[PDB]
Amino acid sequence: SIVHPDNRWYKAWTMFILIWALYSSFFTPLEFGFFRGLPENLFILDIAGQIAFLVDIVLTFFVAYRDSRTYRMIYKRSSIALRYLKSTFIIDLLACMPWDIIYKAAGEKEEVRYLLLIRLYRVHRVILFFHKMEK
Amino acid sequence: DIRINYLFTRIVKLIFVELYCTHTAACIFYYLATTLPASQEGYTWIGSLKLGDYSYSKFREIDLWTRYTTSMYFAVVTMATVGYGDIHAVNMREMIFAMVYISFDMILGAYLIGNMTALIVKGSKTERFRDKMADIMRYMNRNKLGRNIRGQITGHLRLQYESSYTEAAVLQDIPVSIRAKIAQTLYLPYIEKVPLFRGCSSEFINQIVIRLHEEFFLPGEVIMEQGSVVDQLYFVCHGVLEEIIVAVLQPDHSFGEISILCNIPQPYTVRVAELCRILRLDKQSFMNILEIFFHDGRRILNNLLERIKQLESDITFHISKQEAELALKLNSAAFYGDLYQLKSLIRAGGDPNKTDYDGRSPLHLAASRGYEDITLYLIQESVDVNIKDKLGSTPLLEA
Repeated sequence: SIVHPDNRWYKAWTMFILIWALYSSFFTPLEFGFFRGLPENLFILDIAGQIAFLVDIVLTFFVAYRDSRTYRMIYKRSSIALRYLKSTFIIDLLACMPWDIIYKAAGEKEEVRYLLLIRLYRVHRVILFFHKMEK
Repeated sequence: DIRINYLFTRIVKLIFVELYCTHTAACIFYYLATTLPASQEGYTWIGSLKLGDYSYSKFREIDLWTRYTTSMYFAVVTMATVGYGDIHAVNMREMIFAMVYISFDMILGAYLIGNMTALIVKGSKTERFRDKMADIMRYMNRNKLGRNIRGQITGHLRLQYESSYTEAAVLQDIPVSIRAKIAQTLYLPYIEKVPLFRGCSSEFINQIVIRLHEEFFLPGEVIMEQGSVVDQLYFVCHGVLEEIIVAVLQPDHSFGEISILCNIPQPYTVRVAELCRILRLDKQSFMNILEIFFHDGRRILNNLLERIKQLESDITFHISKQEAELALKLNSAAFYGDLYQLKSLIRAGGDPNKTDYDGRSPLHLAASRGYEDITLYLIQESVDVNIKDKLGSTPLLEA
């Protein structure tokens, strides 16, 4: 099915994931510099923090485009997927894969740990929130 | 260059100047350390310098690439007015240079802030949009407008927020003569494709492009209602409309022309289906243009046919009656002796020599009422004197 992005539940979902955006944009520099492998004391937290950003990747395939040229709506399936797969699907999926598990179980290399800085991209969600307050 | 903003370019110029003076001041500062003998290197800013473990003892063979960064690190910290104290001047000749570099940069630093403010003070799309909504919300609250209307007025303001509009109160500085040519370049291709204006003269069509206005409508809005009196004529140039579903409106079409010609109330409701751009024409402006182009007016009615017979008969009757009506107006003015009233309908009206349905030259009424002054003017037009009505009389017989 298709859900219009106004029915008081998708907006509550986006506001819920904005909390994770604040957490994951402030914790990413804290584990790249200080920690060097993310010890097991917070192993569950790392896995749990990427679940909220993984369901949204498969839950953003049910939205309304509005087509940006004829402001009525878009409800077809091919249009939604082609829109998302062209804009930010590659960077959202890439910033969701576990890099701490890959880094340690790869003959630990510091080069492969620089991919954590990709996860800093999701601070743009907080910037988009401030734009809505201006309007 | 007009492609890029000039205020933003001025900001980049000041940053380059400030970062270049920092580079120059770093090279000069190291020179003031080498102008002392090597035996007195303990009195220099770098010779006596000692970081965490490094000593900077020799100071003259220190792998230049790590001798320039230390000097540049001093200059950047001073330029930004941060201040650490790990690197500082010690002798007399380095204090004097520091005073003139710090004082010079203080003026330059406050100059960057001044140009940064001027960039912001110009405004933005969000700032201008926010001001408009403040007035509209205040205007609607005091008049207690309905909630349905408030959803339309606020909708159109967000429509022009993105996809920047023509930016009104700016194009008004353009003279009307120049703007007249601008309208032809833009609106002509859309008008020529309508079925109503097929075969019309170029002179007639040109008189319509000058007095057109462009408007946008969001999907779901209603322009005309069933049974309403049409006061505007709309040309569809973009988007799609649905007439209520009994018909679908495509671009390069016109709707509402039936009501404005036969004086019939609008029979169908037009509904916006997608974002559309519409050109509108007023009723008063349309009829004034149509009256002058009498020959073109007949073609419009004929093209519309391809109630229809009644409209066609009325159109042929409308053009037949207007020639007789103007004759009556001139005779009435001459009967009451209003010289100024009849003057307007002579230079841009009808022929005074013509007679009405019964046959009444203005000389007949003038001679019957003894108005000497009006008689002089009719002589200037060389109006025939021996014109006879359907009675055998002459204008001289009334005097």
